Amino acid sequence: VGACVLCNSQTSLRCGACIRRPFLCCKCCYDHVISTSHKLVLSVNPYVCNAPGCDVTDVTQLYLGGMSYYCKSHKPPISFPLCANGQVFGLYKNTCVGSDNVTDFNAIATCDWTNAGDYILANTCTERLKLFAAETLKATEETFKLSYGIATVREVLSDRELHLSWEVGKPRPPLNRNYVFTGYRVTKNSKVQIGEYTFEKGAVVYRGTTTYKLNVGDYFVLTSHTVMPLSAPTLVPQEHYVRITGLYPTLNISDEFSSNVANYQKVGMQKYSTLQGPPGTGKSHFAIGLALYYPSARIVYTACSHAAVDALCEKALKYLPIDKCSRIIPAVECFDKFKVNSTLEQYVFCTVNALPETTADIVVFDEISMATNYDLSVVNARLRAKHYVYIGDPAQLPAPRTLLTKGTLEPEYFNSVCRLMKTIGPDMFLGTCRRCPAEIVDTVSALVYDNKLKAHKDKSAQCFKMFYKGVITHDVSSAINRPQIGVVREFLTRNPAWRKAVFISPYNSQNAVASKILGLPTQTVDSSQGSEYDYVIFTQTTETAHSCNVNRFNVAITRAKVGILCIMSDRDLYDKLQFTSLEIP
Amino acid sequence: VGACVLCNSQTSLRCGACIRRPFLCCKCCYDHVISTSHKLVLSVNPYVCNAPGCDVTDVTQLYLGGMSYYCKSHKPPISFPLCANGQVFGLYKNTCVGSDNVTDFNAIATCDWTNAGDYILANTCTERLKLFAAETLKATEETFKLSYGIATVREVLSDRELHLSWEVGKPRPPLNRNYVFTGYRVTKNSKVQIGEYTFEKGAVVYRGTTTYKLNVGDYFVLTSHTVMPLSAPTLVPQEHYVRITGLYPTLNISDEFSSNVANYQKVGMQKYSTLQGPPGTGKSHFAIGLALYYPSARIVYTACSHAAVDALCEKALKYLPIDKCSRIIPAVECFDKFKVNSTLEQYVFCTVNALPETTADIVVFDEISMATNYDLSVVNARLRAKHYVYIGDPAQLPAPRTLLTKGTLEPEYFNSVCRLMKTIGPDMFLGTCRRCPAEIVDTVSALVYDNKLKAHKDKSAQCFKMFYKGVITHDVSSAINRPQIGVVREFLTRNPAWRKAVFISPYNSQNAVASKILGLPTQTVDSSQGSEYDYVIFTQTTETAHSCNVNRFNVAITRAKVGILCIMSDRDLYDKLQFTSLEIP
Amino acid sequence: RDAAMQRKLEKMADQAMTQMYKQARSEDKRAKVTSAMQTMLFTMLRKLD
Amino acid sequence: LKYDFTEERLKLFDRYFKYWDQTYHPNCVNCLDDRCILHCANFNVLFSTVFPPTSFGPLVRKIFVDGVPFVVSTGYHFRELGVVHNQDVNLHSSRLSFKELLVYAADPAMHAASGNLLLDKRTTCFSVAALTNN
Ligand SMILES: [Zn+2]
Ligand SMILES: [Zn+2]
Ligand SMILES: [Zn+2]
Ligand SMILES: [Zn+2]
Ligand SMILES: [Zn+2]
Ligand SMILES: [Zn+2]
Ligand SMILES: [Zn+2]
Repeated sequence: VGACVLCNSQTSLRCGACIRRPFLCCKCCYDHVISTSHKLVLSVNPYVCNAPGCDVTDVTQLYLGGMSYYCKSHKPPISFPLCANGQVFGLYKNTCVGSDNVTDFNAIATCDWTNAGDYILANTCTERLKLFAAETLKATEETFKLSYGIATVREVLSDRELHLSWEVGKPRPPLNRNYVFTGYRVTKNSKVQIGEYTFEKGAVVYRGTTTYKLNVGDYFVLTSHTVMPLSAPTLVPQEHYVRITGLYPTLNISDEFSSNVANYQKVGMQKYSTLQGPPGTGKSHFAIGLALYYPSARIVYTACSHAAVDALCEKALKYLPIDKCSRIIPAVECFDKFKVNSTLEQYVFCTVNALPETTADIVVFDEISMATNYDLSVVNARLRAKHYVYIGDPAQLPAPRTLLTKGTLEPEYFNSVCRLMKTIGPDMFLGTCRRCPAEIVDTVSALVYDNKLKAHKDKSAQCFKMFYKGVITHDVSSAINRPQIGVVREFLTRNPAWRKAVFISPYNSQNAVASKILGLPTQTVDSSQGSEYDYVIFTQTTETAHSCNVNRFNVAITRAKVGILCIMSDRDLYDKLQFTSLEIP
Repeated sequence: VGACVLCNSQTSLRCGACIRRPFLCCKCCYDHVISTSHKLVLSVNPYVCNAPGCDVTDVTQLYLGGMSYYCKSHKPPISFPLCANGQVFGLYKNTCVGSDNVTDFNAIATCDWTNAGDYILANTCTERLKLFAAETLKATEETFKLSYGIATVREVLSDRELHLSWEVGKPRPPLNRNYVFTGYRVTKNSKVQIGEYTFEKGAVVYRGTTTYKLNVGDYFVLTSHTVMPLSAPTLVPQEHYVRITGLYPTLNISDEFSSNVANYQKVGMQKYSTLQGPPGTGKSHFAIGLALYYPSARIVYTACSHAAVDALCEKALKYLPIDKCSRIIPAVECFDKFKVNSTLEQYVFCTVNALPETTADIVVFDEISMATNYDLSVVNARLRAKHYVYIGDPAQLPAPRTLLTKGTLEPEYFNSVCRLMKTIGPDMFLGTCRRCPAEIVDTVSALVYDNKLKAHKDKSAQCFKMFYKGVITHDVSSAINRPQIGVVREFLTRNPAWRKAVFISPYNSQNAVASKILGLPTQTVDSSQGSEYDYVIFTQTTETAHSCNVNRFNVAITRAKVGILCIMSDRDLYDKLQFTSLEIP
Repeated sequence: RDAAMQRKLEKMADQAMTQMYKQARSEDKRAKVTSAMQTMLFTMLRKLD
Repeated sequence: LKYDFTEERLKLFDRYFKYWDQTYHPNCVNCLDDRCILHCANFNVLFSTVFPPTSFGPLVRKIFVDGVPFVVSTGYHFRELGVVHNQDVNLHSSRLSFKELLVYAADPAMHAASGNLLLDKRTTCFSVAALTNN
């Protein structure tokens, strides 16, 4: 019993056939039911004909006889049609405003999350409806994930390789770590405690976290959790102050933080401030700066994954005093150089999914791109931070949407903070790219960076591009470009110093074949962030929007800090790329 | 309260005057009551006039008088005809769809199970229809057997011979092994614990299982049981998969099951497979070879009788590891080489009457011809397997249908499994007739076997017929041929090497006359399956539909593996059989 | 009397239907408790003999 | 196992109350009316404090039903009324009705006879058994 989403007037009708069953304002509820397929409503008691052996769930046919709700052929002579006056009977009917236009909510609730237009509707709408849309999409994808078949292993071939069967009548999820499985060990009583695994083609290859011995009969599932109703907004109201609020300015400065402090007063000058963080510009070092720029500030290190907070933890063991740090991990192996489960600490390092409800002097949100509107507002629910920092970039990798099928969702429409970053602009900017040379920074700057990123040291002339055609062959969850696999070895033979470079791949199963041919390590484009290598190579494989659209390639090209190899099979970015083109062997 | 047989809608009306009282829905039961003589229906309460001293039982003559059902002369001033609006009173009146065609169920319900047309209806009607038909048939048969007289032993002659007096007012059952008696030892308190018996003319000769000493006052009856309602259909839905599901293929082969494995691939790949097994082609080996094919997979060895299950147990001792076998017998002497009452066993051997409700990988249902649709569906009721195998043949012996008076039941309509393998055909076949010589195989191949069962070794020329006439003077339940009894001994007089041939007879009482004159053992045509002998002699006796059915005789001719003697009074089949006819003394 | 008495026959039929529904549910509950009690007896006797 | 104590009570009555000229029935099931039941329960109260308290209570018996042995109460042994025997007991029963199931699921015999022993030192009341493990 709460207030309805659109009207915020108190009500007690809950949309039954709707996904998350939102609180429905009475006449507003009538609008929702008449304009959608959601014909079921539940009050403190449900609105279903209580006469035994009935089926009807649509509210309109339900009439009120005495203390119960009745369809037409079930009533006593005395009735009171609930579906009357265009206003379904419900609590607080007169303290009701309704909504003139509900069709936006109607399409949000009737949404299967198929096209990019669904995310456009979710992002373009206001606070409450965007939160509802985020919760519905999360619950709906979580529902489909368990709708796929079970990953049973019936034979044990060798180490890191298994023979797996699948449930009949339900499909098979993809062959990458994009959806990590979670099997439990089946005994005579029940199934318990195997762990989280990733399966890829090998015969299959399982990539477990810890050491394990998997026998026959052990089957793995895509475990689901219960998405809970979010409360706080994604962004707290903006307010520009007149002085440094709540913090005492630093006495002495560090030259490595000279470019940091210049942008730091405006961080504490206002409630929340946005960032323009290019890859390898010291954003983690930027986040560390606030601790040295304010020793008494209680800052909290947050990101989408523990491996991303690990980057903040990576720069914490050096500059941050270990006596004041705490890493929070729920009861997966990661950094634990700090003390665990310590809420009452100065430096707090945790993932957005596990930090308890506290208050923060100033928050640092690492990697805001992959954190959607769900976890955008999750942090504000846990902490009413006195200051807010958004470390990340809309021009950086978002979370992979398993439900988005047609249309490519715009970089600005990832969430609220990334949306304003393309309209009012970012409040900060770090103008030095601490890894990439002139050959990479200059090219990526002219792509989506508004030519705002400038070269650091030199043009190493070690980044090369190639023109080619190729013929693609695809499988269940991959696609391998054979001519590029022929080319990659052909290119590396005539210079033995090129064998120290790692191979990057959009579809990691393509490199799995390449790893058999050459043996160079593997990289996933979607998760290549945080990790960088001096020598690294790439094959474009496909020119589709999945792989080589302008922004999802920007992470892979920026992996190298001296020189990179990538054979453009496309021509959309090959013309724009300011690399060196050589002869095709 | 359940779902009605025709419409599957939940109902509370059971046809009281009907044999088994099936569930019937409102309009459905109304159609049954207005289209049959069944004018008693039982709801949660019986539909009779509850006023004292009343006998009205018809549904249409009773009206709702207060909290009871009253007739025209018993009603209060207020009243309501429960037989109104073309729908009898009963629960879920609104949720009742009725049946467009109800004449089939009316015919099956008012059926007296007298002629062949009743069995045609039973086979041609749908799943629940034929299940109810089988239940009604068994119930009627078991009630009819008890309707016969009591077999009172009043004086004791000698061993294996008695004098039997019978109850007055009801007839006497036949004198063969088709109907099994069960006597009880009468004491001052009650009667109990004599055993199962079979009687034949002597003076009467009694056939007991265990050692016993019968005295005066002990009587025997055709004891019946309580037939439980059935749940599962006769056969599971067909599903042809892609590969052998859930089964691990064999490593190395055995030569005698080489041809058996070729038919095992599809069986392990498809749900259920009907078997066209002519007598003694290796069908028992075929079920055994599956265990050799799949040792890990558990197999259920089930037939209509333990003597037929013995054939599976006959080959289990030599081929199957006994430590993994089990024979299930309830609290009759049979094979007990295994451990009794061991449910969780790798190999389970049992009969349709005692198999517990479990699950298994593949079933072997030996002798599918003998069992009806009753026991056909009972196996799916006990055990739902991943694969199914049905050992037997429609070209074999059906059950002895005692109420079948007019017409002979066709091979197809014996049960559900017997129907489809002359419409879609069998899925595997064994052409290796391991016993019968070239004389018998080619004869029975061109009869019902489509010239598909081929000769094994040679034309032994040891099988003979004789173009004879025969003379029959009959008795209550048999017939004897004096000329043919005089022919066989005369034919044996001067060719004494034929004196090791077991005499066969369709009427087993006829050979009892021969066994007195000659002494050679007896063969029951209806029970000659499973047993076989090198030398066997046979008199055709009668050309009526009881004896010279082309397929009911087909088991007797296949008994011999080297040679047979048959004296043919019949001509319909003698013109076809390619044996040697010799002179008539 | 062609649209008034018939408006009491409906109420009588409905109340009879509800009463027999309730009686059927009572019988079903009886069946479940019978099964539960018999199985509890048969499972607790096996520990003592 | 000895539970009768019918001769001992008469011996005690003959030793201490020899000249109490009113019939004393050791078991009250032989009494003529209510007042005699009072007059004999009064004496049984005194004479039952000498015999051990582990012999009082139900007098169970192993009964075969559907080929299975049960343990069901077939009588009682009070301190104030002597021995009372059941009149309608049917060993070798075939099947149990609902009344039989009720009267067999409420008797403590089947419950206690299949539970672990219990020695409770918190109380002075005579403990019997434990149905559970904790
Ligand atoms: Zn809704
Ligand atoms: Zn509203
Ligand atoms: Zn209703
Ligand atoms: Zn009927
Ligand atoms: Zn029906
Ligand atoms: Zn009457
Ligand atoms: Zn007395």
